Amino acid sequence: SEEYVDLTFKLRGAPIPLDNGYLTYAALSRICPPLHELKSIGIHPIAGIPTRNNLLELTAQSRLKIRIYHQQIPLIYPYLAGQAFHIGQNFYQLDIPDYKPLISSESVYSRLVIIKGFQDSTNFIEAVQRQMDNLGIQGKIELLTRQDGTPQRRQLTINKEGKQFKVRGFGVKISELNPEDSLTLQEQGIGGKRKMMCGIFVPATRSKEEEET
Amino acid sequence: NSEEDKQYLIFIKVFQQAMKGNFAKIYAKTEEGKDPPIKKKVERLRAELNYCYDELSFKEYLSDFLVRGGLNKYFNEHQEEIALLIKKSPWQEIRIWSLLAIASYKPKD
Amino acid sequence: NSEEDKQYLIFIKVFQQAMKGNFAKIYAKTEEGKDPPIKKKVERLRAELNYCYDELSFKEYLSDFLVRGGLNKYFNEHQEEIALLIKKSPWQEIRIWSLLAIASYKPKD
Amino acid sequence: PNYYLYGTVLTRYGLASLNHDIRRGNKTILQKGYWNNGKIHSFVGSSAIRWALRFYLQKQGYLVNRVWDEEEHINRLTSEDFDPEKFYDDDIFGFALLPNQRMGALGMNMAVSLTPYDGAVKLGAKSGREKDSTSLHFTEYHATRYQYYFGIDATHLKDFSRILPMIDGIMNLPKVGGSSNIFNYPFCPDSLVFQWTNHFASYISYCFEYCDPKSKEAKLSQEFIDEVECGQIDPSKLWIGGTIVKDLQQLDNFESSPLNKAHIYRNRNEMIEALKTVIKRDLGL
Amino acid sequence: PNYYLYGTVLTRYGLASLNHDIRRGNKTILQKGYWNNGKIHSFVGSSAIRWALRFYLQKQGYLVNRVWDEEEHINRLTSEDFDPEKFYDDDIFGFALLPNQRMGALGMNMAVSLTPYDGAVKLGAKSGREKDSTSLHFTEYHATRYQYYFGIDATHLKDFSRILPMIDGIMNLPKVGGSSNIFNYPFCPDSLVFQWTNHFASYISYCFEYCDPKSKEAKLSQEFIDEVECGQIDPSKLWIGGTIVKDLQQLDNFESSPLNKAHIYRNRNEMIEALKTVIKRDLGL
Repeated sequence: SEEYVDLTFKLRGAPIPLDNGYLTYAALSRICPPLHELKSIGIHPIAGIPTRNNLLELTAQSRLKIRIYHQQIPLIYPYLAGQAFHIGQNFYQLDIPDYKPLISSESVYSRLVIIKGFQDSTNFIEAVQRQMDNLGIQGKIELLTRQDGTPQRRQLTINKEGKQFKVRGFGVKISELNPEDSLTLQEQGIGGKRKMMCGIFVPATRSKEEEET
Repeated sequence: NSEEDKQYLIFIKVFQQAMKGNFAKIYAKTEEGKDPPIKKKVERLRAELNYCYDELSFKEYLSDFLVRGGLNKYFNEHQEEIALLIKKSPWQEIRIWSLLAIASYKPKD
Repeated sequence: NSEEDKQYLIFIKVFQQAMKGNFAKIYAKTEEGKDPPIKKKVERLRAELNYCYDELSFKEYLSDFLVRGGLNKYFNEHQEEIALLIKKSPWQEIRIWSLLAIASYKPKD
Repeated sequence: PNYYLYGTVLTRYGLASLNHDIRRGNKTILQKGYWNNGKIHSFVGSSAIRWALRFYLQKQGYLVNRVWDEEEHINRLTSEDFDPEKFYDDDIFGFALLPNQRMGALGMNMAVSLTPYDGAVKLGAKSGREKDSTSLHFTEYHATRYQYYFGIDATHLKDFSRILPMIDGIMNLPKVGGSSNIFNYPFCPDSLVFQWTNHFASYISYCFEYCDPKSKEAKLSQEFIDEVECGQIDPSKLWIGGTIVKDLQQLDNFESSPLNKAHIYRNRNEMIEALKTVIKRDLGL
Repeated sequence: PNYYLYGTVLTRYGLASLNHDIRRGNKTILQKGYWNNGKIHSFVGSSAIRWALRFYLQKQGYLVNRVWDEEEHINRLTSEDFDPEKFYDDDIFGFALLPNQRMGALGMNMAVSLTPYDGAVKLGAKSGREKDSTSLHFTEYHATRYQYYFGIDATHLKDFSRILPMIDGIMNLPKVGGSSNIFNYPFCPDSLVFQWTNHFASYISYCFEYCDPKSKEAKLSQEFIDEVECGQIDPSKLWIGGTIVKDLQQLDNFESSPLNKAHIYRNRNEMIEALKTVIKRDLGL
C-alpha cells in the first residue's frame, strides 16, 4: 500500500486536449531528463471539466498525478517541484508536490489500456486476462461501455517525428480482487504504456464518472 | 579595595537585578485581580537554591535564573570579572552570595 | 593569564557576536511598526539551549547557532582554540558558558 | 472483579514521517532513540495516538468535551467543568485542570519501529516569497511497522460500556498527526496480541519483533513464545490474530504447542467480536 | 526462629518515566544519579514501589488503614490510631505519627536502571494555535529494565500469614507511580533471585547485570555467580525464577556448578508456589 506513492501536483494553465498523453509526457521529459529512463513510473489522467472541442478545461481539482516507487522520488522531485513546462504554445505550472498513498478498493478501473496487436474486444479481454494471471491476480474482467453499451475505445496519438501513430485501447474494469491483489494491480497496472499516460488503475468511482459522460 | 570584594558586591547587584527582571516577568504574567505570587515565588526560589548537588547542579540554575532576569546593567559593565567568578570559586560560596542577594534585593523595593 | 580562561572568554565573545548576527538577521526580517521579537527570541534561545540530551544534541545546536550567526571575526582569528575547546570539556559546562554569554551580550548594545 | 485489558498491536509496513522533532537546522528529523541491541529506532509519541483515539470518539457521536474544529484547528470545551460521567473523553483519557483530575482508564506507550532507523532522508523543497524562490530542506522518513503497548483499567471507567467503542477506535484509528504525516500512514493494526486478564501482572508488552530490516514479515519474539509455553500467560486469557496468525499456523508442533489453545483467529474482526462478547459477559453488559 | 526473605528483582524492558525530580523549567527530569562504573543511571523511588504494594493490598480486598480514593486522589485513614494487629498496611509498612511508630516488616532499596541513561527526552505539544503557558512541555524517558533488591523480616510481622499476600503483590505489582498516560511501564517481574534463610547476612543484592550497554540482555553478575560457587549463599536456600533461567541453563558446565543445586524454575508461578509451600512449612501455617 504505502510502499508506492502517487506524486500529485496542482496543475494550472491553458485547456488541454483529452488525448494529451504524448504531449504531457514529452513536455515532462523535456523538463525532466531522468523521467525518460525510469521503469516503474506512471501518470494518472488529468481531471477537469471537458469542452465541446475534445479539450479539457483545468479546474481547482485538476492535478498532475504521477505513480512512482518511493525509492526513486529524489530523482524526480528536483525537476518538478515548482517547475513549469510548455505543451506546444501553452504554459503549465506545477506547485510544491504532495504525496498520496496507494489505497486498495473492492473494484478498480483503467481509462485506457493498450496491448500490441489486439484490436477486437474479445482478444483484448483474453490478453488482459493473460497479463492478469502473469501478476498472480484474481478478478473478473469487464469493459466500460458507451451509452450505446458498445465497449468504449480510447485512442492515443503519439506524434513521433513528422508522422503520428495510432494506438487504440479499451477501458477495463476489474472487480473482486481482494485488497492485497488490488494493490498489486494498481501498482503494476496492465498495458505497459504507463509513461504514455494509459496503464494506471484507479478505484471504481472514476469509472462511473467516465461512464456518465 | 580588595577587588575580589568589589566583584562579590557587583555579583550581588547582578543577582538582584536578575530577580527584579523575573519579578517584572511574573507581574506581567498575572492577570485579573489575583494576587501576584511574590512571597510564594521568593520561597520557591529559596527552596530551589537550597536544593543542589554540586557543580552542574545550581550552576545551570544560576545561569538559567540570570537569563530569566533579562537585561541586567551591572553584569553588562563587567563581563570578564563576573564570568570568571561564576566559572571559578566553589559553588557553595556562590550559593551564599546568591542567598545574601535574596535577602538584599528588598532594599530596591 | 590562565590560558583556559582566555579560551573561555573568547568563547563568550564568539557566542555574543554570533547572537548579534542572529539579532541583526531577525531585525532585518521584520518590517513596519510591529515590535521585533527579541525578548521572545531570547526566551526561545534559552529554551532550546536547555533542551538537550548530551553530546550530539546541543553540539549540532551550537554549531548551527554559530553558522546562523554569520561571520564571526573572533572565531576567524581563533578557529583552533574555539574548536578544541568545543570538542573537549563536558557539554554541560559549555551550556553553562553559553547561558552566561546569553546574559553577557547586552553591553554590545 | 478488577479486570484489565492489555495489548500490543502492530501496524502495516509503510513510510513514516509522523512525529518530527525540533528540526535542528533544515531536516525535520524523525523522533528516534535507542532500542534492543543498541540500534537507533524511530518512535511515535503515544500522545498522538491518544489524540487520534479522541478524534475518532468525537467523530461518531460519543459526546466529548474536546471538539476538534477541523478548520480553525482549535479545541473547544463543550463544558468548562469536566464531567467523566457524561463525556466519553473525560471518562477514558482523564483530565487535569490546575477539580477532580481524573486518573484516566487508558494507558499507552510510544510506538517503536520494528526495524532500526538507518538512513532514508527525503528531498523536500519549501516555497518562498523571494521572487518565487524554493529552498531545499531535508525530511527523515522510515519504512517500518510500528508496534505499541496499551492497557485499559476497565474497572476504572465510570460507565463500563464505554470500553466497547475504544476497541473499535483502535481498529479504526484515524490519521495520526494529520498535516505533518507526509505519507499517509495508516495506524489500523494488522496483527493483535490481546490479554484480557484480571490481575495487574502484564507480559506481552512488546511481544512483536522481527529485526532483519531486509524484509517485513514481522515475526514474534522468542521471549513471548517461551513465556506462553512455560505456563505463564494463561492461554484462555490470550487473544492473538492478524497476519501473524497465518505465520503461526504454518509452524510445526503448533497443534501440540500451548499456543494453540490460546484464542486465535485469522481475521481480526472475528477477534473483535469474540472478545467483545467475552467483555459483555464479564462486565454484565 | 528468625526468618528472612531477601530478593533482587528485575522488571521488564520498556520505556519508563516513573520518577521525576524538580521539573527544571519544562522537562520532568527522570530521577537519575551515579551508579556502577560512574555513568548516570535513572532511578525509581522505593517509596513508589511501597505505595504500589500498599495499593495492591487495598485492591484485592484485605484490610488497610490508608485507603487510596482513586477519585479524590486523597488518602483516608480508617482509624486515626494505627493497629498493626488488624491492618495489613500498618503491620507490613509501619507508621509514624509524630504511640508505637513500629519498624516495618518490609525493607526495600531504590530501583536502579540496568541500562545507563543518556538522553531520550520526549516532546509535548497541543492541538494548535491559542498556545498558552501549558502549550510546550518536554518529558524524559529511559529505555531500560529497572531492578532493585528488597528484604523482609518475617518474624517482625504481627501475623506470620501476611507474608504470602506480599509475595503475591510483588508478582502482580500494580502500576508504579509515574506518567502512565503516555508511558505505561509494567513493573511485573520477569526474573527473580530470592533467598529464604535465617541469617541477617544478606548477599544476592543487585546482581542482574547488562551484557551490552543500550541493550536488554540482563545476564547475571560474575561476582554473584562466584559467590554462589565459592561456598557462601547456600544453594538450598536460593530461589531463582524468571527469564534468567534460560540463560543460566545455556551456561556451560551448569550441572557441575553449585548453581544447579539451587531451586530454579523457568516458570515464575511454579517457583512462587514452591517458595510459599516452604515458607508455610517453616512458619507452621
